[PDB]
Amino acid sequence: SGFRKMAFPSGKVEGCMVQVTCGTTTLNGLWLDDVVYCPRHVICTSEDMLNPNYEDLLIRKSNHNFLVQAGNVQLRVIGHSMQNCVLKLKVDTANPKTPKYKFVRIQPGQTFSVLACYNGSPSGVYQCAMRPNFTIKGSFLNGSCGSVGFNIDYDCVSFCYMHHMELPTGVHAGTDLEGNFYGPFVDRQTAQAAGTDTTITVNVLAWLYAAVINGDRWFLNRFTTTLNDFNLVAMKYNYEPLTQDHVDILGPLSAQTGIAVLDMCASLKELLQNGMNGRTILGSALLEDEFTPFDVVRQCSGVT
Amino acid sequence: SGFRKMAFPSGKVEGCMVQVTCGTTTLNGLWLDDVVYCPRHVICTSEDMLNPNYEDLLIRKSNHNFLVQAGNVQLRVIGHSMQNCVLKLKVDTANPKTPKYKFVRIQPGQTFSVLACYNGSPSGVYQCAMRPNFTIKGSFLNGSCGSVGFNIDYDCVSFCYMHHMELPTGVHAGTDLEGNFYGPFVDRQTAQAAGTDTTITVNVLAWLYAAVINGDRWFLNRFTTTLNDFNLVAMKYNYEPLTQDHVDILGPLSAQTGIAVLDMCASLKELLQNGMNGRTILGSALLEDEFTPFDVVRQCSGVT
Ligand SMILES: O=C(c1cc(=O)[nH]c2ccccc12)N1CCN(c2ccccc2)CC1
Ligand SMILES: O=C(c1cc(=O)[nH]c2ccccc12)N1CCN(c2ccccc2)CC1
Repeated sequence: SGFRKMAFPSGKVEGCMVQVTCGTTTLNGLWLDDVVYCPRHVICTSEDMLNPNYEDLLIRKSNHNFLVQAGNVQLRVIGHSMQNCVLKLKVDTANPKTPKYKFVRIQPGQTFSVLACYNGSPSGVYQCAMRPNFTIKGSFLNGSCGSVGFNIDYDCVSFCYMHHMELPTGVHAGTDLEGNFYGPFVDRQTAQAAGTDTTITVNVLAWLYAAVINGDRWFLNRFTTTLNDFNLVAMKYNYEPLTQDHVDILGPLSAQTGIAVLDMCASLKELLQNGMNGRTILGSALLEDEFTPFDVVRQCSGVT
Repeated sequence: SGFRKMAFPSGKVEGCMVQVTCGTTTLNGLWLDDVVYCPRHVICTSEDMLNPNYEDLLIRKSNHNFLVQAGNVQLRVIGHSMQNCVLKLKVDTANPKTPKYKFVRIQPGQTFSVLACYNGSPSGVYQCAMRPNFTIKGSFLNGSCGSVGFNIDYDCVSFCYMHHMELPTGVHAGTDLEGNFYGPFVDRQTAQAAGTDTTITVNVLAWLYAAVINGDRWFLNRFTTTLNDFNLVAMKYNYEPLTQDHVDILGPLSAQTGIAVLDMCASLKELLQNGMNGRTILGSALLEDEFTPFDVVRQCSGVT
């Protein structure tokens, strides 16, 4: 019992964090095999950050201008290439601590752990959701760039995110491990509009299921609804519309609790229309949307 | 920018998690050097859990009856002793992954990370506070016993907690690494009263300071208060009384923001008396008390 915002154990990922220095700028890198991945803005100066020509900038750079250090051992860089918004620095040594790994592009509404790093060292790990507008509500300071997001399936690490920037609005933007940004973001120190953000309805419902499993049942009511009626309420409250796929992904939680998904939707509809009324669900005075049905099932079943 | 419930990176602690089996019962253990620590209730059966004579129970047990496995290698047990509510099983092999470590007894109001484990494997890591009533609001299922709580100072792991039980009320109780329970709890399947719990006032104030640092300033007001007046309000709202020590621990955050601690107390007094009024502070619709002034400073300065 008990429901916490749980991150994945970060060990396999800590063994991949390195420090990448280029000129005066320093950020973090991911060392997997004989390649170190990092944001390409490591080759920038605080004059060209407004609009940098990364092609012309990387041309001024040689392998020896890229210092890669893992803990205390300096790594020898033998190659450099730009792939979208990331640099891949070939090192003459494979990482002995390289776990089984995949480079995946997650969807909005999906969750992952972030291992926040400064100078190649881990400072902390937290659980995040990729907001529908492709931003993350992280905790990142100067030097945090290159920090990665990931998930762990048994022994496999699925690298899904690499941190590149903080928007002036306080939210975080970054790329997948191929350098393609999530959202309309580009790597320039320019004001960038993060789209309108909605609430991940399927996650809010999964977290309602986690609350029923863990004893909080005040929100459960004598009503049911339809997908179309519930979506009228969801649209007014800036909530993502619920599809039949979402109802199918909620199947296991509905079976485990005996509460049909549309009955749960009706409880959420009254939580949206009437509020929490000063009450709490799983220690929270608001509707939590950063736990997918997979997270709720894994945490309420102890998958290692 | 951004403020998250951040746990410590769990790597050094994952390298210490083992599986301890004794009869039919299996739980987790902490392998540091040539000793594996685990809750003593591993020698119990579901008949004697009501009131077990652990001395008579451990007498029926031999070294070979204690199976210790780390990943896939079976460890050879050469000694067994009971220290309060934990067993120390001497193994003929030291843990190669033993980090620099201390066994510390934390105070209520202090925070730590929990690496939740099942069968010696890590499933997730989360940030906790030791409630003033010595319980923790964790997330633990069957097999989670032996999961440890810790903090990390550079490379040193301070083991502060070991999980033993869940109270019927949903909260978690356990011991320090010496087997002494935090609180009035004993290791029996009996209904145990967790004392009345209060809110950690000094942490709520530190989290108000974290909110000012990260841009949320709606709660700041044109008032100041006295320690004695603020404590009248704190007592009514089941909040821990604020001492001069708490005002001194809040010194650094007060200096970093230019808001005197008693001015911050006055804002908290109006948050307690008038509520949040449907607003949020750091994405939360309630007053967060699981971040100490040390956590807020470390997260708002990036200490690795
Ligand atoms: O170090 C940071 C950074 C990241 C963060 O998430 N939060 C911060 C908060 C305060 C101060 C800095 C940060 N950079 C690095 C320069 N930067 C940048 C430069 C060129 C092209 C694209 C981005 C913006 C992001
Ligand atoms: O495995 C658990 C357990 C721990 C937990 O935190 N949450 C649970 C939720 C559901 C089912 C079990 C648990 N035990 C192990 C037996 N147990 C026990 C037995 C003898 C003496 C002291 C304690 C109580 C705690």
